[PDB]
Amino acid sequence: HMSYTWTGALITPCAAEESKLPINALSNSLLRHHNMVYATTSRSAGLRQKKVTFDRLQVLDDHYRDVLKEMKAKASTVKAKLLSVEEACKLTPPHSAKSKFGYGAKDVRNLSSKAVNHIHSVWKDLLEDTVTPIDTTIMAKNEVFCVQRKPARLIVFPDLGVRVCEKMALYDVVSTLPQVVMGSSYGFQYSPGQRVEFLVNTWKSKKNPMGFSYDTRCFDSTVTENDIRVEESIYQCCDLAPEARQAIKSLTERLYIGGPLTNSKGQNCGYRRCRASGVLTTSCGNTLTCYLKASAACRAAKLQDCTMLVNGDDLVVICESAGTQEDAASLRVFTEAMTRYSAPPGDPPQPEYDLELITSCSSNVSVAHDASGKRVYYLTRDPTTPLARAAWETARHTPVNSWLGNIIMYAPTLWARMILMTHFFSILLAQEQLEKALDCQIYGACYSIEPLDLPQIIERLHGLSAFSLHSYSPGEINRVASCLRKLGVPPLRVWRHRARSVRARLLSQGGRAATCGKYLFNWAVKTKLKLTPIPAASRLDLSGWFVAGYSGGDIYH
Ligand SMILES: CC(C)(C)[C@H]1C(O)=C(C2=NS(=O)(=O)c3ccccc32)C(=O)N1Cc1ccc(F)c(C#N)c1
Repeated sequence: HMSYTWTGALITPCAAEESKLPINALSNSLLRHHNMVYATTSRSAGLRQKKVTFDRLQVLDDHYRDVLKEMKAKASTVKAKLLSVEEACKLTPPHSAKSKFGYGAKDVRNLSSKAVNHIHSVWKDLLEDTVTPIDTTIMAKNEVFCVQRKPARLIVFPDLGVRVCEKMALYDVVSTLPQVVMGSSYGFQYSPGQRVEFLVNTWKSKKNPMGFSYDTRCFDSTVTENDIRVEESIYQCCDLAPEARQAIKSLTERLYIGGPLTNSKGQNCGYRRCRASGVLTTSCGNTLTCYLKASAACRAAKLQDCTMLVNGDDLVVICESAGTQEDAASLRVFTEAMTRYSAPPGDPPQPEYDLELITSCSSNVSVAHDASGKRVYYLTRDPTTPLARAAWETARHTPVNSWLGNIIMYAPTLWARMILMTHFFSILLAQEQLEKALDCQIYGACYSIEPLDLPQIIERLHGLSAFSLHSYSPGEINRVASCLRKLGVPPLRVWRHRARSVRARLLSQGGRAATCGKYLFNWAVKTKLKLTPIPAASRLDLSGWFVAGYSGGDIYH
């Protein structure tokens, strides 16, 4: 029961990889300490392999089977359809890794018959054969961080023809089943506004609130063949076409349970018997499996009135406190149960009696005040990683714009409004690229977004209070400040000053550009405008957003 076995062949890059922050004319206006920012490369893949390779033991008790029976009972109420070749093709990102069989993501989106002819044959092969392990490519992720140095994460994904077949069999299931099985506990149904509402409401619905986040060590690595067969048995409870049942059975045996790892050069690196990071079912399976283990571990622990919020491997529990030592006892039991279930912790959990101190989906609840003085709650984070990545994206064009995703999801935050919006609107102005659509990743799915729709997207995700927030908390204001001192970012009076400029230049241009200046930078002037609902905002089609997670699922909406 080893997560992985290795041949000794190295995980190879396909293009050269920069580990050091690229510098341009713009870099120093955002960040001075360039030595603090790095990107992970293949060079560290060996250390990741070490970290993720271990023996899993799993001990499964009545709590585990009682929760699973309940989950399957809900799964039975789900009906899911097959997607046609065309539908699945249209879900393929333009930028998506090309097929080994001589065709690419754009050929797939075009419905070019060489692509579609292959896909039909991969599909046919899935129905006929249910035993033959499907090839995966193993690559090192290039992601940017601040030093404190992390090894590259491993992405494992099958060929583009298989990925389109996964969509035909399972897109509708992984879109619809998780909300039916987990109800309000399924995190990816929530906009950031909806998520802060659920957390705060959940917290207040307790007499004596206690909550903790649960950090599983390398959760993909802790997922067993058992866990992956249990997931397929949940999928199989749905009312499915028999062609769909056959495909899900085949993809489970041949791809999801495990299979061989090939590097960029086409050499054999070893064998996987855990979760693939890069398949359609990674989000949904992690979320189901985390919810099953954690739900059963709650019952073991005798946590009273448990509310859970689960996003893939990211887990928050809020429950009734039974005093501090009782709570501390509960959490150790909780941890023993998760360990037996093969989800041992990274940091051991800590009970918390202040909601603002709980981190879940890399975010904490904080509080500011809107126009009318009224307290509004919002999600924020330490902005160290988002700014490190903004620095890197200032000097290199990346196909996913972390800064755009971070503006959309953290729009109400001091740091997103003062730094990210100021910095990136100045760049789009100087290049006159306000009207040029950018790809960004929300809950793993890729979206093409026009920056000039940002005010409308922000009203819909967060409400109009996102444009009027002030009197951020002492503790939020400190963490922003300490991060700027760390990264050598200019102070927030410099950003206010810059934003007055950007605001002025955006109003200059009228149309949506003016709206952007009105709404995004109202905070920068003291003689404030009165901000009121945007007309084009309820025209925006935000169905597809906050339905489901698709991390590593190759999904474009
Ligand atoms: C755009 C980014 C900033 C990356 C966003 C996101 O898409 C994921 C996420 N994407 S994922 O599908 O890869 C995944 C898996 C597990 C946990 C989170 C995520 C994430 O954690 N994010 C930070 C986040 C999440 C929920 C929130 F309400 C708020 C706020 N306010 C902020």
